Amino acid sequence: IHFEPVTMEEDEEVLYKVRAKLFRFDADAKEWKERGTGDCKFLKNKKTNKVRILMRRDKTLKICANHIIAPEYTLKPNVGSDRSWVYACTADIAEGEAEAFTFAIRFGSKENADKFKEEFEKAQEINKKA
Amino acid sequence: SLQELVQQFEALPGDLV
Amino acid sequence: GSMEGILDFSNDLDIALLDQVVSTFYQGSGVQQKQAQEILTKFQDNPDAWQKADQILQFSTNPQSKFIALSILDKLITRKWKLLPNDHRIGIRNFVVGMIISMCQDDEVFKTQKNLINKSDLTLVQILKQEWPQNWPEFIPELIGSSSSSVNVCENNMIVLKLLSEEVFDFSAEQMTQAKALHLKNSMSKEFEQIFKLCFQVLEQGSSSSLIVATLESLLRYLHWIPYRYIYETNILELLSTKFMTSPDTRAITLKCLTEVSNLKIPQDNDLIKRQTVLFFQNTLQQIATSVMPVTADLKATYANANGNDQSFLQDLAMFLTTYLARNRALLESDESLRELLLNAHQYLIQLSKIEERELFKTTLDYWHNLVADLFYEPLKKHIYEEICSQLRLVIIENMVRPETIQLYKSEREVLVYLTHLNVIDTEEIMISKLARQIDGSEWSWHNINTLSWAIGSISGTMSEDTEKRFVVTVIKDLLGLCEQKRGKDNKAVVASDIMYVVGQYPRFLKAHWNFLRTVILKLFEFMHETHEGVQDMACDTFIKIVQKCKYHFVIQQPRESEPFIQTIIRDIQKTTADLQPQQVHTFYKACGIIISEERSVAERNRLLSDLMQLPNMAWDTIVEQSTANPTLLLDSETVKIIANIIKTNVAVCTSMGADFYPQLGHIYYNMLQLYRAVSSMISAQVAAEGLIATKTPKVRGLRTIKKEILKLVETYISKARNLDDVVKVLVEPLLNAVLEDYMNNVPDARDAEVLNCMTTVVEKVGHMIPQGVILILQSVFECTLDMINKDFTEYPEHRVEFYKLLKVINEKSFAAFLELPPAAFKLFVDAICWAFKHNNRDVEVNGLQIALDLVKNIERMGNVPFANEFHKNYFFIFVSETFFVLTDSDHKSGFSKQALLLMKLISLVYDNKISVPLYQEAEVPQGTSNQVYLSQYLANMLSNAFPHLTSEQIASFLSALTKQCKDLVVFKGTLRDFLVQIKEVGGDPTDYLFAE
Amino acid sequence: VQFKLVLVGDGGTGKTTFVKRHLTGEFEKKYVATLGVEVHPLVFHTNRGPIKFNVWDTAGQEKFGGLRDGYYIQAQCAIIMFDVTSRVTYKNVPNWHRDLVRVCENIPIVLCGNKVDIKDRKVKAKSIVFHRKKNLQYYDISAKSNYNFEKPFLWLARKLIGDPNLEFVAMPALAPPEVDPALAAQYEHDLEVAQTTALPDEDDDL
Ligand SMILES: Nc1nc2c(ncn2[C@@H]2O[C@H](COP(=O)(O)OP(=O)(O)NP(=O)(O)O)[C@@H](O)[C@H]2O)c(=O)[nH]1
Ligand SMILES: [Mg+2]
Repeated sequence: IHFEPVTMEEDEEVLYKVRAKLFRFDADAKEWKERGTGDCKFLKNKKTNKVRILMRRDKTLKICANHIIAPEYTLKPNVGSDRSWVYACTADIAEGEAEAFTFAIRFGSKENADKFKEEFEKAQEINKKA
Repeated sequence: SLQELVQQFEALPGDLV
Repeated sequence: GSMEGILDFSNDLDIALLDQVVSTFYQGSGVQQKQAQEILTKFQDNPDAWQKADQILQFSTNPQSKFIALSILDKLITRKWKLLPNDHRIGIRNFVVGMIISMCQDDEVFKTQKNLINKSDLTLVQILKQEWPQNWPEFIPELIGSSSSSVNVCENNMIVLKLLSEEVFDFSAEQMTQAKALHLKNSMSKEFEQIFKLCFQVLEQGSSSSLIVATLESLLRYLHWIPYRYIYETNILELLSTKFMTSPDTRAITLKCLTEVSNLKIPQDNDLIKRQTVLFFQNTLQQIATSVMPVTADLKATYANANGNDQSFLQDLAMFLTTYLARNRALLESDESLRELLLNAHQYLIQLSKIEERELFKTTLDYWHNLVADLFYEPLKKHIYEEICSQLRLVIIENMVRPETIQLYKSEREVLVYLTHLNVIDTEEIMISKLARQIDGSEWSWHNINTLSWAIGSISGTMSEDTEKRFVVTVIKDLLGLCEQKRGKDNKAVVASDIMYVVGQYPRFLKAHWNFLRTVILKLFEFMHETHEGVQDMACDTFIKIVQKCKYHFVIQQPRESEPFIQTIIRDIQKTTADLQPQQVHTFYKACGIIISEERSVAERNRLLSDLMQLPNMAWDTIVEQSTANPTLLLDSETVKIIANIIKTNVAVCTSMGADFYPQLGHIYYNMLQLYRAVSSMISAQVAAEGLIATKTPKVRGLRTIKKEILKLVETYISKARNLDDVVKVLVEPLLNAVLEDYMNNVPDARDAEVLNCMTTVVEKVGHMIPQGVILILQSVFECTLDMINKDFTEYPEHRVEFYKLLKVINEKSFAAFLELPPAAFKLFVDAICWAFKHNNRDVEVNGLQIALDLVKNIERMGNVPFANEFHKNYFFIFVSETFFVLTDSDHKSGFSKQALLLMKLISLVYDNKISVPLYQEAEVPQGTSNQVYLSQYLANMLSNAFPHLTSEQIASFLSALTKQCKDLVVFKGTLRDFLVQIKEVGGDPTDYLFAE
Repeated sequence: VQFKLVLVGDGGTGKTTFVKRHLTGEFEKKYVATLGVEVHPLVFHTNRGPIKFNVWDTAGQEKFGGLRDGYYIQAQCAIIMFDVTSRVTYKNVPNWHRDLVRVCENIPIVLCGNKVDIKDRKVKAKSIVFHRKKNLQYYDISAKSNYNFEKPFLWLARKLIGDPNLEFVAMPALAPPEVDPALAAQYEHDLEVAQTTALPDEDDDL
């Protein structure tokens, strides 16, 4: 007898993932301002093979960074850190419409920062090949 | 059962396998 | 500038323009809202706005605007009521009373504008505080009379009485003078007989619940102060505990009332009071079992569902049960007919204790502590609660939190220890059962095995040693089996950590079974090579935890061993720690230092120390030779890091060995201070070559770390040293030469605040032995540090705190150092103390006031000598007026008590004739005038200019009382508080300062 | 679908810093006292959809109080803030609560003890009991370390929506654009300053 019983990230691959602290430079006040702390991910779209940075804040999971790892971006060190990278971004859409930012990203150790730059450059080659 | 205990405690794998 | 029309008082107030601004502020958004906000603040703060308040209340259609109008009116009643012509006072009263009457008539308004009506009620209560009953004797009689005419008026009168009771009894302490509070309290006490009749009649006869609830809400306030006879010599308990517990409208407030009833002051030897106390508890639990939920109900699930007000009700039920049972449960323990009631009340608490809600659990846990403690000491009680305590054991065990929360764990442990003593057999059975269900997988999870391990570990020391042995063995065997059962590093890591946590909690067991203790330690060493996240930290933390409690068994030669185990540890130390991070190596060395300190044979202790420090001393000797050869080698990040880790290792071992560390300190001391100078030069050179930004670079930050760890090492030893002669003769001279000038001659951004901290410790322990050294410390750090911190309250926060800690200890231990200061520098010392008064930073404020106090004491101890006489002439009235300034400015309320104490000391000096010279200039007042007369004259002028709205009579009475009371700190503080109230208004009563007779 | 939230408490307790942290992720170290009130929309993404809080960040210093309890009219939830390093700020919690519930007689309220990141805690856990009889939710929080910084809004969200299982979820992450010399020299300039300005809090773990 039959008895009847009672994020827009799905199409992507995770190349790299590291916990970091993201800063944005406020040129008016000439000071850095935190933008978020959490997992920074390199996500490769399976339909386009191009990679982006997606970073979310812990707990609230709100996006504090979303932009392509452009081949033209360049990671420069910060004067007061051996575990951070500074670079300008021309179109980040974490706060709505695209906008330009001077970002700084800090990690737990120099090696994680060096590894980040390693992956950051691998990802650039991928966005180059397409 | 004291010697049993140290015996079994020694078998606790330091490499977790 | 369009909405800014209302700010122009030349023209009549355009109500319509007001309602636009108000609407734009509350319902608008963005810039228009922000601009409306500024306009409303400016309009509200106009000292004439109250005059245009009568217009708004009559002709405005916007309830928000009328609310704002009453706020403007409230500011006026509170602060300038007595300054007005008597005409306005009567007028304001009239159209507030009338406005409330009219709103209560329109049932449409009475229900739609509860906010506006409550605000008007509160405004009426402010008038009462000014005018009642001396200028309004008929208020209460006319209130009771008007109540009978309209249900809406009667209900609102209950709101007025509620607010009045709150303003007089609950929130008067700091808002009125003592005399005015007592006046209003007595006034309400007189006329409460008739207030209560009205309240009791409504509760017995009334039908509309809105009026019932409002009457019960006022009753809640009355119970805070009314005599107990109004509750026990009437039928009101019967109504609360039966009638009003049935309807959910009145249930919440009734339950809160009965909670306060359980706190009333009652005879305690009358047997009919005890019956009535039993009776209303019996009725309340009955209504709950029949109208709300039975004692079997799952309150955990009810609370989680969060339907309606269930959560607040279960919270209030927990408060009611715990409050009543903490005070009255004895009334239920002897009568056999009250046993079911006693255990049902506690069974409700059991069910309440299962709710997932941290703060609610803490409330019930506090009661359980109250209970099990009483069952531990009180004869013939524990058998009553056998089944309750059995359930409680499982509840505590299943909700055990992580020990590292810290406060909640200690509370849980305390209750569970008591419960273990009460029935150790039942506790053992529960824990083994819980563990069996972890093994069979029916309750297995990382969270559940951790919770159980914490619970098992929390009861160590409660069982007999023989029972504990058998229990511990069973637990470890089972846990070991659970680990073998599981697969994967993650699972095996959780169980391994829990195994090690438990063993660390049973040192009595470890101390009696060396073979086992050895196996544990050696197994921890194996875990120190495992890289899985958390393992190494767990291994090191368990190592030092076991050592702290079993150290004696590592220093002795255990039977069947060739050497004390400490020697074995030091041998393989390189291999043991090879895979650990630096911070973990330091913990390991610190643990060894704990053991070595147990060796009291000096020659052997020093040898163990030498062997332990072998690796860091060899690394040290090497880089000391390399450093001196090529100073640029210190620019190598790796060399700087090696150096810092060597010093940190010495700090770690010194932290646990204290005085015993001296021989190792002597091995490195002189080369360490040379290193300090060398890195100091490099820091200075980098700042010269790259600017202040260099202080942010990793290079320089690494160099300053070396300096800071050297200072920390020296501070650590001196703070614990036993031979102070050696500290003085060997350590201090080189230390001061190495650090003081470097600090003085670096730019502010390169000065290490740790230098001040290190110096504070030197002065603390050997200050009395190096007076010339203390002088050298002040010269090198006083003026240059003061100039860093006397421009604002923000910059250099670390230097700020250490600066005043250092001055404090010098003022205590070597006051002579300040007597040698030139007069210009001693003036800066005084300026610095007063500067500390003005900080809101508690660290600075508290020390500034203590320095001032100790400084006055130091001067007083000197007697009638020139320096003391000159000090009072120069700085007495500076300290009096600076203390008065922060006392009265409303921005330093956190320091009232210490400000009051300092002020009382200053005043007491004059009225004890401790100041031998006149504090005045002989041309300022006639000769022979006492300092008493002059002090009172100076203060009167000071307060008259600082608070010109006070009458001379107020000032004169305040000072006469403050002076007479300078030997009674509690009364003295009351008079200051009364003064702080009076300066906030106009026309304060000068007789208030006679409150203390 | 927006709720008015009033945020009250003594001056210096961290109300504005707490809100700023939620609005931009920034941690402001300066104490710039709020004047009257500052309204800030704040949106969270939940499994029940987005919820908007209109946060009325009010002033705690009396001389900057503005409309005082006039800011509370028609509020639907509230947060009372104090500073666990300042006993006086906890002493004043009953005063803030009094003035709040006289206007808002039945709203969910969270009591927050801020600044638990500081070692020298002055208001001990066991002293904090005021919330029990007043049926407030209590949380230890730190705007500096983000300890429990989301709990006040999650709890209020659940109370306002009537769903105890409501959860914060990850907002959707749209694909970013794959994007001039006319602006080059202006970025290389702004980037030169950014490199030579040290990142704050370099001793922090992360
Ligand atoms: N250590 C620490 N400091 C904090 C924390 N939160 C805020 N602060 C600091 O406390 C000070 C006051 O911050 P603020 O937000 O302006 O307080 P406020 O309650 O808004 N003051 P007001 O009522 O006058 O507007 C600031 O310096 C801030 O950096 C915290 O969580 N931890
Ligand atoms: Mg603010």
